[PDB]
Amino acid sequence: MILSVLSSLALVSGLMVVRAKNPVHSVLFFILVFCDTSGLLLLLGLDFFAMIFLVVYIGAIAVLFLFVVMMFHIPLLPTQRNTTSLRYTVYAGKVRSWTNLETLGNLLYTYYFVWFLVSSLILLVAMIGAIVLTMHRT
Amino acid sequence: SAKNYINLAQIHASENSKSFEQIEVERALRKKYARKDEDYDSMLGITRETPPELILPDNVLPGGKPV
Repeated sequence: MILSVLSSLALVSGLMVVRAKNPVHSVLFFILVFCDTSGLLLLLGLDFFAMIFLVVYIGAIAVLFLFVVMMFHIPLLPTQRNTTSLRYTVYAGKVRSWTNLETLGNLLYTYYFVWFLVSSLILLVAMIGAIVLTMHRT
Repeated sequence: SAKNYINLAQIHASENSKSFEQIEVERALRKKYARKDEDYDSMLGITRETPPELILPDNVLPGGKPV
């Protein structure tokens, strides 16, 4: 039941984002959408992404949007009588069990390392573009 | 007209008598400052003013346009 109420509140916040009356409240609900989304990811079992969503989305992107706004103004049926006791747990593999961070870093920088450098180039493009356009310096 | 051509002749006098070494500098400055760009100059924080050698005296203007 924790998933249902959280998803519903996220949906309501997302709906109110697009039909907001002023940009400030739009950004405020935009933050709550990511808060609920991070909570949902936390329920999913991915703690790392659930907190990157705070660090990036409502840590830097939301702050950026708020700064700009300030100025310039087949399913399985719910019957579960004989399924909560049919869980087979393979104990092998629980010993030396990695987290969501070690597993990701194992293959992000070593096997699929070209895409990582492509993302670096994307970041450099953003950094250069934000400067060429907006340097008045008068 | 008689009074105006008197001060008109001074620029021709100061132009026809220029030495070759002065002419090189004059042509380089004229080509360098042919066109301007407020965008890049403002971005760099600098303003490109016309050199004093490239300023005609106000008395030969169409009636006075110091700006």
